Amino acid sequence: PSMRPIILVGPSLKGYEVTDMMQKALFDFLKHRFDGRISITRVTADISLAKEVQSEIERIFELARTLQLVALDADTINHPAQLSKTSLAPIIVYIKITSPKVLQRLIKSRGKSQSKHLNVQIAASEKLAQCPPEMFDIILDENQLEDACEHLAEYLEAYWKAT
Amino acid sequence: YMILATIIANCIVLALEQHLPDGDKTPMSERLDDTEPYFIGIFCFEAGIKIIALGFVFHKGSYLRNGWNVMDFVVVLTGILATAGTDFDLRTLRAVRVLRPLKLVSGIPSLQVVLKSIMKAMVPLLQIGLLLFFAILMFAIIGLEF
Amino acid sequence: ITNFDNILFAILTVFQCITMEGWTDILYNTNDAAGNTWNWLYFIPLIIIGSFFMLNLVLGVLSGEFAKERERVENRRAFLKLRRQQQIERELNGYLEWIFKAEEVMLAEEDRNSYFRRKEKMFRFFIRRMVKAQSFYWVVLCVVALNTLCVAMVHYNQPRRLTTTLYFAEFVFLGLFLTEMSLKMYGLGPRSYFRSSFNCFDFGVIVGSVFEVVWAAIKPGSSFGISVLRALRLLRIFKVTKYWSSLRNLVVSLLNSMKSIISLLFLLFLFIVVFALLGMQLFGGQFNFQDETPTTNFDTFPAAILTVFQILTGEDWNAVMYHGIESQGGVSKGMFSSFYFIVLTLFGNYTLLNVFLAIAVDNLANAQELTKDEEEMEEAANQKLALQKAKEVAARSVWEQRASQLRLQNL
Amino acid sequence: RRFCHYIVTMRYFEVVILVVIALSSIALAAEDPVRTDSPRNNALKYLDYIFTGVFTFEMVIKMIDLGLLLHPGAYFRDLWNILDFIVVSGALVAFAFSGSKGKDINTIKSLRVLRVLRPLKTIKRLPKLKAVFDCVVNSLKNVLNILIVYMLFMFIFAVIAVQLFKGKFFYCTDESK
Amino acid sequence: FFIYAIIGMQVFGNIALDDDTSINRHNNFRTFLQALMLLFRSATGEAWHEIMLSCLSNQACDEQANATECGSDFAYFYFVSFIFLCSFLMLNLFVAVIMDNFEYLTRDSSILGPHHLDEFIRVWANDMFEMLKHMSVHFTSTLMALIRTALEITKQHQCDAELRKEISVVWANLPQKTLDLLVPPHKP
Amino acid sequence: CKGKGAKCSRLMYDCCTGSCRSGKC
Amino acid sequence: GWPMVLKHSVDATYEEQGPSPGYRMELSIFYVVYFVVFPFFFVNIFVAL
Ligand SMILES: CC(C)CCC[C@@H](C)[C@H]1CC[C@H]2[C@@H]3CC=C4C[C@@H](OC(=O)CCC(=O)O)CC[C@]4(C)[C@H]3CC[C@]12C
Ligand SMILES: CC(C)CCC[C@@H](C)[C@H]1CC[C@H]2[C@@H]3CC=C4C[C@@H](OC(=O)CCC(=O)O)CC[C@]4(C)[C@H]3CC[C@]12C
Ligand SMILES: CCCCCCCCCCCCCCCC
Ligand SMILES: CCCCCCCCCCCCCCCC
Ligand SMILES: CCCCCCCCCCCCCCCC
Ligand SMILES: CCCCCCCCCCCCCCCC
Ligand SMILES: CCCCCCCCCCCCCCCC
Ligand SMILES: CCCCCCCCCCCCCCCC
Ligand SMILES: CCCCCCCCCCCCCCCC
Ligand SMILES: CCCCCCCCCCCCCCCC
Ligand SMILES: CCCCCCCCCCCCCCCC
Ligand SMILES: [Ca+2]
Repeated sequence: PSMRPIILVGPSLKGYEVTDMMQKALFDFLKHRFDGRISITRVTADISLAKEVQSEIERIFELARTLQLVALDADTINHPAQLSKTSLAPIIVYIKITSPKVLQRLIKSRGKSQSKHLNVQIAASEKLAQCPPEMFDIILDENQLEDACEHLAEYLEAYWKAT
Repeated sequence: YMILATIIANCIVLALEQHLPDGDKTPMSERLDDTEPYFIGIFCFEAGIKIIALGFVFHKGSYLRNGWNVMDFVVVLTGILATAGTDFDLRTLRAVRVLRPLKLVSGIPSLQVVLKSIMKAMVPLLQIGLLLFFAILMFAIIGLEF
Repeated sequence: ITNFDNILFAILTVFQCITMEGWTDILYNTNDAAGNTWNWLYFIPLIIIGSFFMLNLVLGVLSGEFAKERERVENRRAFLKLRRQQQIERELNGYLEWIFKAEEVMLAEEDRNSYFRRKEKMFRFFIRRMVKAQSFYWVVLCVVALNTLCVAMVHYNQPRRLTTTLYFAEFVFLGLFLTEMSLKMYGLGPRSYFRSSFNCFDFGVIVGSVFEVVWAAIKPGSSFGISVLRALRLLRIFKVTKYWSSLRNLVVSLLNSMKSIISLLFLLFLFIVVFALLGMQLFGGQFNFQDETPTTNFDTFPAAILTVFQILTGEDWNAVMYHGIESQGGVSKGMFSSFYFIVLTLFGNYTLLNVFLAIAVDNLANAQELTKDEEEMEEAANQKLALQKAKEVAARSVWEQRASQLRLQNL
Repeated sequence: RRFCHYIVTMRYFEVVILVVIALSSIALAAEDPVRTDSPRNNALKYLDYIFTGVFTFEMVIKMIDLGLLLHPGAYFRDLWNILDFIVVSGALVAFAFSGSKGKDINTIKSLRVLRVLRPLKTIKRLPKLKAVFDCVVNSLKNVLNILIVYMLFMFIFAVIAVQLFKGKFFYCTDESK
Repeated sequence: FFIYAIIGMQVFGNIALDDDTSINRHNNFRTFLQALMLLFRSATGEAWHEIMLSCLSNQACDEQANATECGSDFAYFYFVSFIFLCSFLMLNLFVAVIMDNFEYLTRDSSILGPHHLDEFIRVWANDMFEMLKHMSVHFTSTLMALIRTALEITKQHQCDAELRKEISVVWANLPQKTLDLLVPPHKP
Repeated sequence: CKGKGAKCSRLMYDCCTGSCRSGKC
Repeated sequence: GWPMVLKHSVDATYEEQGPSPGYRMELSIFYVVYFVVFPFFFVNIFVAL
């Protein structure tokens, strides 16, 4: 695409309340911060199969044609390696939970349905942590919403200046 | 836990005693002195259990090889000796009955840990004790002179 | 008893001067017996070299021992765990802030399109921003300071208009604080309200205030003095200063080691009990020779324990020693009962200092390394964050220095 | 004349002022409180007149050199200068009111007590004593955040003590009424 | 002590010496030495509150004192302020003397220090073997070498460079060869 | 409560307006 | 002079009433709790700090 689409890898597998809400908070900060400069869309199709799936690829290029910032809410993308072999060349921003047990307490905090599944979430966090820093275009190991939002917004301002 | 219960009951019985000037006695004092053999029997019972289950000195781990169990043995032995029918036993063998609150420490290991934490910082204070006694002695000699 | 007629009597009087208890009674006695021109040379050097220089020596040795204990492998491990959990608590607070903002915006976008539950949750979330704003905090502080002002004008013979005014003001302030507690419950939940140590204390003080109001309704005279504890909420003023970190960490260390502070104050109680029982054994029912029994007698157990406590505080321990010497005979033959008080004021004025200085040094230091480590990790994280974000766009006290050196040596 | 006032402040004036302060402190130690009409008190009153004159002279020297309060780095910019004003002005005001008229009594004793700040000049005139004072003040600032907590806790305890014992500490001379 | 003694003399000097009060013939403010003794008595906390009450307003004045009304309610501030000022200054003195020796109060037996150097001086009475059997360019060089063994700051040349840097840092007060003498002794 | 100058005992503390010093209030 | 204040505190009966010796010995805990806090703990906080 003209500019790399914004896909965020969450601390744990997507579709779970912890990652869902944290990623959604970042999404909504972006939609307020870059209003008139950014585009946020849902991507339900499995774009890790890229090389219905092909139709969403051309759509991703289409929203990126007009030099508007494009944000993909890809539900199936839970690891940067899923987008290494695609032609999308996305921007990878990693919401990093620096220590595991705070993430454990986070998950146990979300009601009692989220508490049912945990091992998948820790293994997701560890698997995403094993990844090299270079793969993650922007790292978010912060704990404050203002800090992480300002970091990502500053990086996107620099990237827009690049475009 | 029942030993700790009897120790606490014994502390309450000791705190319930009241002394009167010239041989007078509160009516409750007779009851609090008739409740003594129960505590003596229970303490001697645990002493017997810990002496037959463990050794005495020979195993190098035993009753009399633990400093805290030596205090328990002294307390129970003097309690036994407090009914010997002699004339001079009352003034002293009933004055070692005051160490039974310390059986709480002797039974609760965390209290022993905290007590060691207290008393290990007071070992370097013995040199201050020697200095204090030397100063006290020198000033006492000067006061004798003057 | 206070004479230099012998080396034992001289040692007893000198030791009683060392404890600075009635050391001027003896000085005045030697000012009447002899001239007063030279007697200060015996006693003021005595006080300086026995009670001020030796107390300095004791404090120095104890502080050195506490410093050496602090930088030891097991205590170092315990402090490392404490700092780890404080770090994780801060991280969890930040992440829960992320999730709360997200849940708020999700609720907003769901409502812009179960209605009763949605409205209830939206009202709860509005309260939750309300109970965390920097305006509710100042309103609560102003209410507390008005409640502190009311209890501070309660004097004797206050105007009969003031008594009823403060009665109705107590009821009004209780209503306001129940309102605040309920609002914080609703916005935060019992699971998260009691996470804060101050909130648990306030809840306890609200319960105590309600209990005291009910009790005063039952008995219109009694006053437990528990509603005054709402003045400790004025400590929240430190939240808007730079002193918040050190005091919060001091309270955190106190709470963490409270299982070792309760156990410490129980050994003091056990030793006070042992000395009270021994005092009843030795001087029980024998302080009646003066033709009246003193207030500090050893007859009953409350009286014995109060006498032992007063000797521990070191006030008029020499007077109790004189009375206990005369109770057992006199200066002629009862002077070997002065070892009870000597032992109780040596092993009671130095174990009190040992225990309470251990508590104070340990917890104050733990606070110091906690706040210093959190400041240093804040700045280190900021600088690492700078040098990583810019990557992708293209003195100390002698105690702290010695503690670092001790940590190096023990490593 | 300001160069003259400057050189007067540097012609070994500090040691002379220190000697004056020390001698005046000794004079304060020598006064007799119980016998206000003693001849020794009269001699020390004349000595205090001399010392007040010396301090007023130093005071006006510093007036001319530093300037009262206008610019930075001048007089009244250091609290020691205000303390010097307090000492000198109190002595002069007491001297003016010491007309031996008998109209007022309680004021003259307070203005004489105002002299005791005289030794506190040396704490600035000696740099090492000033360093020790600054260390003490730094300690007081270090424990100031715990002094406020201490005073608050003692305030709750004092209010509880009032509520417990307000109006109850009364007694008769006889223990039966 | 001096300032408070003078204040006590001026304000509280003419109170009448009654033996049933706490302003005795032993404990008066009537002279500098007596006022200073009273201050030292209150510094040690010896019934200072009774003195304060004996110094309050409306006390009997002395027979040879011109003023009929003697004593003032300033005694509250006087005695309270003296008590905590003296306590604070004395505690500051205590802490200053404590931290002036904190490397000795926290001293650990294993790590070598001034005691080691005093022991080596006593060694003067070969003997190095016996001393090391009793232990935790003639003698000063051996002192420097044994201090090197005590704590580590080829590796020998790097330590020599460290010692030369230290010598440059702490070059003595116009010494011809004193630190350079140590360097010639630090060569081995 | 013993008046001023009354014979008292130190440990009694019944020495209203003062303290028992040298056996006298 | 803290034990004399303790004696006056316990003996205190009611507002505008004279003392009754021995009355209200439960109010010895106010002074025990006060000593545990200020003379013992807070003063040691100052010393340690
Ligand atoms: C205001 C909050 C933050 C605490 C700060 C405490 C003090 C600044 C204020 C609070 C109310 C004031 C008190 C209100 C009423 C009394 C009783 C009053 O005594 C009398 O009036 C004589 C008796 C009578 O006839 O009424 C003397 C002032 C005093 C102590 C005041 C002293 C100063 C006080 C304690
Ligand atoms: C080196 C520094 C610390 C100075 C030492 C402290 C001085 C400020 C103090 C210490 C004792 C004081 C003296 C205490 C007794 C008096 C008696 C007074 O004269 C008398 O002897 C009274 C009888 C009479 O003259 O009628 C003269 C001042 C003087 C010597 C004081 C002068 C100031 C002194 C020396
Ligand atoms: C270390 C303190 C010891 C205190 C004991 C003092 C005992 C002195 C009394 C025995 C000497 C005979 C006195 C008979 C005449 C007064
Ligand atoms: C002749 C008068 C009788 C009383 C004399 C007492 C004077 C005391 C002598 C000095 C001792 C000072 C203590 C030693 C350490 C400074
Ligand atoms: C850390 C010190 C703890 C000391 C606890 C005991 C002190 C004395 C308590 C006195 C209680 C008197 C109650 C009277 C009941 C009739
Ligand atoms: C911690 C040990 C304290 C032991 C105290 C010993 C006191 C014994 C009494 C002194 C002799 C009294 C003689 C007359 C008895 C009626
Ligand atoms: C940095 C300048 C500070 C200004 C002066 C401070 C003086 C502090 C004096 C404290 C004690 C004086 C005596 C108090 C008399 C009641
Ligand atoms: C007859 C005496 C009436 C009361 C006179 C003094 C009142 C209290 C003065 C307190 C001064 C405090 C501040 C001065 C030092 C900073
Ligand atoms: C008997 C009339 C009431 C007392 C009048 C004067 C008040 C006392 C002066 C206030 C001094 C406060 C002391 C604070 C010390 C830090
Ligand atoms: C302006 C000063 C306010 C007071 C601050 C500290 C006072 C309390 C210090 C008490 C220390 C006494 C020595 C150590 C006793 C264990
Ligand atoms: C019979 C009712 C009164 C019971 C004894 C006094 C109870 C109050 C003790 C202290 C309460 C305040 C604690 C403050 C701790 C920071
Ligand atoms: Ca005393």
